[PDB]
Amino acid sequence: EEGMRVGVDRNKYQIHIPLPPKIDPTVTYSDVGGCKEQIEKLREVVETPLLHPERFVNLGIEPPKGVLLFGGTGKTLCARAVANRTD
Amino acid sequence: RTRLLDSEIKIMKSEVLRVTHELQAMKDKIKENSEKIKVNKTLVSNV
Repeated sequence: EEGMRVGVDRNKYQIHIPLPPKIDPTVTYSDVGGCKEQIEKLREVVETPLLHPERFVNLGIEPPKGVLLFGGTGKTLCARAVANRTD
Repeated sequence: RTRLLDSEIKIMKSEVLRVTHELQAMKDKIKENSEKIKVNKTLVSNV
């Protein structure tokens, strides 16, 4: 697969036994109720598809499954209040 | 029809010439084209 440091001949440069020695080490809630209005939309988008694909599927609308958040706002604290709730 | 023998001689000559073209082209092309492919296979640059 292109973008991998693969084994390759020293003379003919034909591909040989590969390896990605670049490996995994590259990537690193009582606050439920914060900025008020945000809480309900977050709750819906997270749980209602995770819990009840009926409020939308039967409604034909789609399960809210994403958020275009924008903002000391707390972009992580919201994700953690969700971690209280996702599972 | 006396020219038929000379025509047969010329036709055998044309057959030998086609076979010689076959040799000089395909047989030598084995070598030449194989070297070209080697350069292509065994191992990008600007005009």
